[PDB]
Amino acid sequence: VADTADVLSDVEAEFRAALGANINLAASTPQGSLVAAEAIARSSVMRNEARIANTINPNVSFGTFLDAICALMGIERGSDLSTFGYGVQVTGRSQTRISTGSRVQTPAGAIFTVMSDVTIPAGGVATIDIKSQEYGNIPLPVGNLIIIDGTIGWSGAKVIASTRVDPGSRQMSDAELKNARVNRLAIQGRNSTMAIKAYVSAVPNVTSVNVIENNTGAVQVVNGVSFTLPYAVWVCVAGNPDKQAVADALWAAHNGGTPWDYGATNNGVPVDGPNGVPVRDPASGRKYVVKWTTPIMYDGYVNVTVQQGSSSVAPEAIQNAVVNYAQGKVEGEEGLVVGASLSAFEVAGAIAREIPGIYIKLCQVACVAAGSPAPAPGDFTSEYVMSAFGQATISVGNVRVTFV
Amino acid sequence: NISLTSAKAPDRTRLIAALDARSRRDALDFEVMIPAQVVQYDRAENIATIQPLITWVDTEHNAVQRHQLVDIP
Amino acid sequence: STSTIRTGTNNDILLDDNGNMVILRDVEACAQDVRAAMLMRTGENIFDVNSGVGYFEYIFSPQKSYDDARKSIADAILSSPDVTGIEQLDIDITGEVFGVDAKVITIH
Amino acid sequence: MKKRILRVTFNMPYGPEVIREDLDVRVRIMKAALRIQNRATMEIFGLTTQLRESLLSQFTAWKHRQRQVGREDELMIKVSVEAGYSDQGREQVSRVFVGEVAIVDIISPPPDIGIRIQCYTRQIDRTKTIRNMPPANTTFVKFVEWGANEMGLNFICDTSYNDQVLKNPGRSITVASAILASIQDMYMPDVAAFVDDDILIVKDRDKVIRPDEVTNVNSFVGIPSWSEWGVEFQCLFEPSIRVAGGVAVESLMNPSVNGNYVITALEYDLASRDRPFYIKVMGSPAA
Amino acid sequence: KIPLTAVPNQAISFNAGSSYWKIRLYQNMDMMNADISRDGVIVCHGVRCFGGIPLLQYSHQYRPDYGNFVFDRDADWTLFGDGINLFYLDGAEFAEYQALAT
Repeated sequence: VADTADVLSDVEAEFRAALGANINLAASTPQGSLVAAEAIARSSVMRNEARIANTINPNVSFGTFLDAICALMGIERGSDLSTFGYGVQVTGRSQTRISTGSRVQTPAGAIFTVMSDVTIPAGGVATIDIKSQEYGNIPLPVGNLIIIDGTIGWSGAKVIASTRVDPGSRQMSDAELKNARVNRLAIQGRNSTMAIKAYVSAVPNVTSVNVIENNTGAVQVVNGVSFTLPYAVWVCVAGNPDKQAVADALWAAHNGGTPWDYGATNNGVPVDGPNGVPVRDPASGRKYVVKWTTPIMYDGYVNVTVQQGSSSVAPEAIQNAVVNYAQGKVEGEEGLVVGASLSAFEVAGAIAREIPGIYIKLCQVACVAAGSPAPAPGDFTSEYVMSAFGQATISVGNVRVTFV
Repeated sequence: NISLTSAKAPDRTRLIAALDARSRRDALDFEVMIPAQVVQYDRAENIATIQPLITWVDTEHNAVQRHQLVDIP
Repeated sequence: STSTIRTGTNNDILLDDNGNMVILRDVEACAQDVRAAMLMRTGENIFDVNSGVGYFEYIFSPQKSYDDARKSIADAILSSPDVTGIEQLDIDITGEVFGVDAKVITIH
Repeated sequence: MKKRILRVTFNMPYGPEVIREDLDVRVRIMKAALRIQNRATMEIFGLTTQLRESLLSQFTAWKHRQRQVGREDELMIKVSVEAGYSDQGREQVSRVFVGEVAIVDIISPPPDIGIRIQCYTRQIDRTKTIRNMPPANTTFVKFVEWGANEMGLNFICDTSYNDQVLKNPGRSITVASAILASIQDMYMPDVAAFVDDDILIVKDRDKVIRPDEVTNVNSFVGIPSWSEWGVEFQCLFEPSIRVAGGVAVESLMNPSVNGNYVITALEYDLASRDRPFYIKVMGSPAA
Repeated sequence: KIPLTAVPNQAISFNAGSSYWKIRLYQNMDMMNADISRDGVIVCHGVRCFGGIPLLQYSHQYRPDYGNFVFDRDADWTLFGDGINLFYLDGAEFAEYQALAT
């Protein structure tokens, strides 16, 4: 009941008319041809559009898939802005700052001012910022530019004291099909490992999460060497403006033990040495034991050797081809998460899913720690088997293309 | 007896009275020349913020300050 | 300026020896149309209520005057695409039958 | 046989006073896409001594209690007009005008004493001043937004000129009324700025504000004809017709003028005991 | 509230919560169905009407900060305006009511 047959449809009416009225015509020229043909051109629409409303399959669906999500996940996503605060500007004497004073950062800032201000005798005043778009963007540590100015306000100043609230980014159905298999939570006191992973993955601004669990004592097959019955969670969060709700969500879904890096391992950066210290529990219990760590950030590098292909493919499109697979916006490939084993086969094969017609003679990839110089010309292999302590990332400049 | 507007009772009697009222209103909004003062100035571009020094009268004979003009050469 | 598919004395599609469903041109299309219209009954036409002849309320029911039958039949003869005006309606009611005769005028 | 409904509402300090359709009320309304505010002339007959004393004495046009705790209602009262039809007890009333009384008169002598009233939309602003400094260097849309906040009206702006920087846009505006003249002046005539009911609308000349609410019109009391700007016709009271909205026109005598048009100006002639109950429409080609 | 009338198929346009709304109500066999439009662009199509359950079910559309609509009982066009009301709720009230629903 998944596919429809339409090759035998015309026969149905061509013989319905024959055994109905009389045995004559059913030809193409006469009037009856018209009726017989239209009763089929409309029967096909019937047969197609009766099925298409069936599937409901989690895949294949669209738009109505929001309800297949809402059967379990109470939310998919939202649309908020990267509002700022604690700003400051370099200015002169008795200047009347106005609203909508647009400040543009070098990575497409386009940032207004939220409320009006007047310059003081000191020469420095505080102004607020709101992003002109509704996606997740970050401000640079220093002031960059000012657009709307009175030739007396010299420059906008970014400091360390300021805050950055990270927003969400709309939705993608092809991304809903991906995070659906992960965000499914459960209905007792909320104490299973899959429940923990699904509850943590639903917190805003959390790209990926890893959870592992012992059951046996001494060491476990997954990475980790220390406590006898630990629970290791390796959240990959851009930020936690609710710095305790990133921990309160972990706590509310958690029963067992909380170690730092399995407890005693090395070379993983935890949130701190002493406890994460959640604020409080509503059950009159002052129990604060929550421990989680962030991945050891890495870098990425991709190189390819492509023939000319069949069409005039610009060498700039292939760079955007791989960044989507890294960011996991394609339908089917999850993306770069913890333990994402960066491979040339998984990447250079997927670039053909957007720009076919080209012949890929060769491609080899490798990576090194972030903020370090590029590897040797011979330092490129096909695969990169990846540990569970960290994840890799890909930027636009790291990709080099030769049309050899 | 503040009258809410600069309107006169004999107006609306004839067409010429209304014509004179609209003529006065159109003349008043026409701006040419008044004294002013400097609020801010930078010697390097010949642009100065300027605050005119003559106010606006109201039906209660009050004083309403004008608005500062920026980047005036 | 009209057309229709020919039917027999019973209202079915009538097919020639070649079996061709024929598009009748004017005049006899008008005769077939008016014959079908006068036999349509009221309360049978969906999407158009109050269209038809009220046989069960005006003719078959006991009635005083019998001008209502004439008006209803004249209206049903009208509303055809081509009829211009009605020349004569007689309404005999001689014997047990209810004799009705009519002559219509068309553009052609 | 449907009956017509014509209600005029007055907001006295103690509460509302409604003149129903049972009396003799005549009203003419004129609306357009311009800075000049809308107008309504009202003819009211049969007012008794009590109602005359209650209403005509509040149209003072002088100022009382100079201290002026608050504003708006402590200067002039507000009048709202809604007209429609009633059939089988089922109503289809719709509001058509909001304004404040400006000019008073007396038309007919006894035995039947009738008065005439002049109302204007957003006339409260001709007394209220500006207390929020306009932005110095800014785009068009932010100037419009500041004006909307200052007057106190919900606004919609949709123009191709939304990303143009203006220098000192409104540094010479005395009261709140000249904001609209400022907004209209810059990009005349392509950009039309007008205040309808209680909404500020700034848009291009030939854009329909609501693309999915096109009213199909196929029954005209006044035969449609070309009017060297578009089309112009007349109909009975249709609540769907608004300013800046679109119309789809299908004619019988004049089928060469069928098409989609954007509404520019309107006129209303509504009476409770006379023949006129009409709406006149002028249109421009849709873009 | 939202003024209504006893007609099998109807539509209403109004300005609610600092935005323009257009609700189209029609009867589909047994249940009643609605189509919601905001500011000229569609939101949801053919959503069923039940008492209490809001018309905007999906998470993103109903609000970042806008409101929602709720019926007091099961929809029936022969009882509209006569013991049957439709209520629009602002962001804060609807958030509180949604939390209270659990």
